[PDB]
Amino acid sequence: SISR
Amino acid sequence: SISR
Amino acid sequence: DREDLVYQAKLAEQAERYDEMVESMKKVAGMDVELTVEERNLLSVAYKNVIGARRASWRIISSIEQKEENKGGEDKLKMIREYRQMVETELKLICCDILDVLDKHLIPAANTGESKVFYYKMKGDYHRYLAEFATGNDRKEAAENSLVAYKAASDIAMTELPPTHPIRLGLALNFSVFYYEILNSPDRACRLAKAAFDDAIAELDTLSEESYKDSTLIMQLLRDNLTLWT
Amino acid sequence: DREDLVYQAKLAEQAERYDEMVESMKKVAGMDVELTVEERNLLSVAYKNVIGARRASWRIISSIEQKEENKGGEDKLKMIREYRQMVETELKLICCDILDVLDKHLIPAANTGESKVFYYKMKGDYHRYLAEFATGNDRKEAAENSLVAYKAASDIAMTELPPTHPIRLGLALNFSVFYYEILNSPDRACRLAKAAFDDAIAELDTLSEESYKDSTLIMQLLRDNLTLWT
Repeated sequence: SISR
Repeated sequence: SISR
Repeated sequence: DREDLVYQAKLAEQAERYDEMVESMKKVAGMDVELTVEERNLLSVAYKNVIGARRASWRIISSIEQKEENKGGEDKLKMIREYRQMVETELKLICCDILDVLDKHLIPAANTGESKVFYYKMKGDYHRYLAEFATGNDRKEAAENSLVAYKAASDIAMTELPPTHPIRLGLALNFSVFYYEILNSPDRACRLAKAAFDDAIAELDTLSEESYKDSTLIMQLLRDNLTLWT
Repeated sequence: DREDLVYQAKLAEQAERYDEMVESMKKVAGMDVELTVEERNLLSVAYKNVIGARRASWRIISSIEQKEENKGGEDKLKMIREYRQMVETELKLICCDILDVLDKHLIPAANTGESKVFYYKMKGDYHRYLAEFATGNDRKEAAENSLVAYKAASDIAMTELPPTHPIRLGLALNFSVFYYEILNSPDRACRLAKAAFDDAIAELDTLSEESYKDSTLIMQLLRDNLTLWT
């Protein structure tokens, strides 16, 4: 999962 | 100039 | 002198010396004023690079722990663990530092919706990082705190920022990441992410000239996670 | 415990945490033994990344000083200078640290030609870094010391390493860089570089299985500098  |  | 602290922050950034960029921006936060957008971004980037480095080290070290775990190499594992733990201590300290600056200075002195959403979102992020590597009760505490901050940022954002605002979107992105990676709840992670995307698509006229690339990107990221999760 | 220090050095390397990789390898150098090739490379890489970072910051900061110098922006220049100077202090400390470890431990306890050439070459390199940013008399001192160490490495290398040996070539490369960037002597820089290349071409059969890519690369670099300088 990629965050800002 | 480039060094090792 | 506020202008000098910001300049020093920029010098430190170009030099890639982030510890001092944090020092500079901490001082500016300690003045109990509303920070400019620039100074919020400088603070954010300062603390992201400093925490980023340890998060990267922590994963590398965990991967190697996991490797030595499956080979049963117990002599090395002592060293691996001591080293993971040292880095966890750094992570705790860095997160407690900014969490403190937020509670004692930034959040109190915030007076626009944008900054309030930014700071509570930041607080959610940093509790979430504590929770990334915490076990047991410590994990619980960071989860409760992170949820609470993300809900607070959400309450203000929902009423006060167009659904296209990059801070609102960034908030949705990370809050849905939180639900997935921390609360282990793919159904809520996806409902949240899907809704934030959809709400920005329903009002694309609300995209600012200042921040359409940022927004675009965030929505791309929302899309990429929904894929990943389904 | 020597084996553990080396392992910790490797862990620190993977984690990209170079300060501790230096700490680990310093301890190993403090045992007054001949270091393995592995441990020489680990020490070298540890100290190169730590110094590398400041050298990169120093240039970035100088470039910005030069910019503010031509625009006559004198308010900023105070800050730029204070910041350059802080970094110079770091550079001095880091260089003095390793120079000390070399003189008090590594060089004394060296017993093969390879290691002696390596350590005197290292000593030449680190004096040369002191000289990169030094002015006036301090610049002179580092130049004399750097020359003296590079001559000492050269004396031993000439008699004891095939001309293809990467340490010998690396020594030629940097010693010619020294002549060009520090003694401001393009004629000697080029005579030295041309000769070291030529001597390795005359004896390419002497290339080791262990180090032909390293040697190749060094000779490529010799070639690239001769171009640059003519």
